[PDB]
Parts: sequence; C-alpha cells; structure tokens
Amino acid sequence: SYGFQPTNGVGYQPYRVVVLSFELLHAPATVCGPKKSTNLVKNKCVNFN
Amino acid sequence: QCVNLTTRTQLPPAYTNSFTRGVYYPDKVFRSSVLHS
Ligand SMILES: *[C@@H]1O[C@H](CO)[C@@H](O)[C@H](O)[C@H]1NC(C)=O
Repeated sequence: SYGFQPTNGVGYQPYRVVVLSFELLHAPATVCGPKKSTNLVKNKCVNFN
Repeated sequence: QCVNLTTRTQLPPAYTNSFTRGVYYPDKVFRSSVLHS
C-alpha cells in the first residue's frame, strides 16, 4: 500500500482512470451515438450509414 | 449433498476418428459462393 495523504505528498496525487475498449466490425451493434435515423428509400443512388 | 461416487469401476480408454466435424464460422459475415480460407 502507498501513503495516500491529503496534501502532504503534494505530488503523486490519486488519479481515477477509466479505459474504454470498443470493438468494431462485428455482430450488430448495441452501443451507438445519439444520431437519429431516416427512411430507407430504395432504387436510388444514395449514401448509407 | 455432494459425495464421492462409489463403485467407480475403472475402464480402459476409448478412441474414435474425428472424421469431418471440426470447424465453425470464424466471423459474422455472409460470404456466399466463395472459397474463402
Ligand atoms: C469423497 O471422497 C473425496 C476424495 O477423497 C473427498 O474429497 C470427499 O470429501 C469425499 N466425500 C465425502 C462425503 O466423504
């Protein structure tokens, strides 16, 4: 164990770190951004996302 | 309720051939009419 002090250490302050590990190009995604959807117009040269 | 099973008559090992059941789909992809390796 290390001596976690309020301010005596000055440096070496605690750091709460969280690491995210995404996995891409896989089975249908469960997590996505807040972007919304639109129609599915067919028989037309359209961009798709 | 667990207990050692008595009358555990030891038996010789048994062997067989794997034949033609040893694979799976490596990825979530619908590659069709392809000879992918
Ligand atoms: C059964 O035998 C095994 C192996 O010696 C032992 O670990 C286990 O505790 C025994 N169970 C009982 C209920 O005596």
